[PDB]
Amino acid sequence: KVFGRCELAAAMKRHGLDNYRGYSLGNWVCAAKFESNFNTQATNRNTDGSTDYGILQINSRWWCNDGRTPGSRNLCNIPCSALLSSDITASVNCAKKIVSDGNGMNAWVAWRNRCKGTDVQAWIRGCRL
Ligand SMILES: [Cl-]
Ligand code: NI
Repeated sequence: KVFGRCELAAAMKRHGLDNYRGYSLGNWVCAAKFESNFNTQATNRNTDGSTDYGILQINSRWWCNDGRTPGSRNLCNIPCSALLSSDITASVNCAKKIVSDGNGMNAWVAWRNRCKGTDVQAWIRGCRL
């Protein structure tokens, strides 16, 4: 599924991401835009052999099992394919674990490089939330 900006903002809010660990909703929408272009089916292979999955590009080395990443820890206890669903629940639940892991949203390279320190609440402007 390819979400619209406001549609995704609303779904993320309903799943409790607004101000989760102090990160306002715009941060999450911005991260999703630059990680996946709002596409739940996005996948990208990394140089180390792991793969990133879904709207928030969650990595198979640590967070989910894709059956081809040796030494995967599968900390979210889910197959990576679950992160590609039109229903973002599994992605949100896993992301909550990631952002609680110490480095906050810096875990997402696109967030650090393209969202951090910008006016992220532009991402939710005009939305009926
Ligand atoms: Cl933080
Ligand atoms: Ni990545």
